[PDB]
Amino acid sequence: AKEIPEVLVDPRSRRRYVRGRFLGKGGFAKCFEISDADTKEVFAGKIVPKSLLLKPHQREKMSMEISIHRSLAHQHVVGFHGFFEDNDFVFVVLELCRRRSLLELHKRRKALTEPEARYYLRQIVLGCQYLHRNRVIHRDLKLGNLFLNEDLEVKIGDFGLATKVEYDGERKKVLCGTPNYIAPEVLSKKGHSFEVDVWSIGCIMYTLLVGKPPFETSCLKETYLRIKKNEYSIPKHINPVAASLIQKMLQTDPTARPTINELLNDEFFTSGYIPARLPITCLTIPPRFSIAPS
Ligand SMILES: CC[C@@H]1c2c(C#N)ncn2-c2cnc(Nc3ccc(C(=O)NC4CCN(C)CC4)cc3OC)nc2N1C1CCCC1
Ligand SMILES: [Zn+2]
Repeated sequence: AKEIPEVLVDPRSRRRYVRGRFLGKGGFAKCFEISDADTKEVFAGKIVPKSLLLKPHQREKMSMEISIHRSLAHQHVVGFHGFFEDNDFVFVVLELCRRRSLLELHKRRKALTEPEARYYLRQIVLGCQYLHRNRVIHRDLKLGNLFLNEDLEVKIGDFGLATKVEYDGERKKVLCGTPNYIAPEVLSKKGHSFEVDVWSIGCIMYTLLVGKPPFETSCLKETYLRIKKNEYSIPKHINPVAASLIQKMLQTDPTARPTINELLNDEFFTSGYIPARLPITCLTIPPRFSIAPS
């Protein structure tokens, strides 16, 4: 069966992590709360058996994932703390985001209030500005990959579909993986780059405000059909300034979308209330954002 060790020891760094609470699957990975022996500091551990990494291509992807992620550090990106291996497993030590992800928020709250959406989107955007500035395209921005720490700060994670732009104007021809909010240029196999992430952020904005994803259907291929056609619609109860921004991000032509750097200067942000922080009640109850308590 090949057992996962109770203690994970990085022979090089000489750190030892005690394996704790199981967190769930993450593709080939089993994930656990792991804690450092000396410092007692608690991380999220991504354990993937080498028995599922028999093929060089599968190994290369993981190798690249780490390559990309180890080089990144930002307030709104999941902290990369390390990786190591024994002959049976690959262990990746990541920032523990104790509030899980926006997917879990979405499932509890469905559509958010506008200022919550503004709050989360700004952090999503700041993180992605950072990525793009460092030539990295995430290519699978979704709610499940947008983790939340104890202070409800967004942390972009899971760089398994990410890719590094190596030269100016490079159109990536391939994307091994199936992103959730997949851009039409990927689906048509026309070649793609950074605008893929702005697409996804468009879908995320929609989802956060509407309470459901823009192109959802019962068949994944019928959904891809709709993306190709740009066949979505924004409910009337959505404000036009928000709606306008969604429309700019969800255009079939990638060159018509705003760049990541344009986004925070949109009316949606600059003329609406953006909370400095959200209370933990926001996991469960919609916030009214009152001006003074009782
Ligand atoms: C490390 C991989 C990935 C992750 C990546 C990646 N890739 N980057 C950061 N992270 C994560 C950071 N933080 C977390 N935090 C927590 C996730 C889940 C729970 C939880 O309560 N799970 C119950 C679910 C119901 N079940 C019945 C019992 C267990 C608690 C958490 O924090 C206290 N998770 C990250 N993930 C997740 C992706 C899915 C599996 C781990
Ligand atoms: Zn492939």
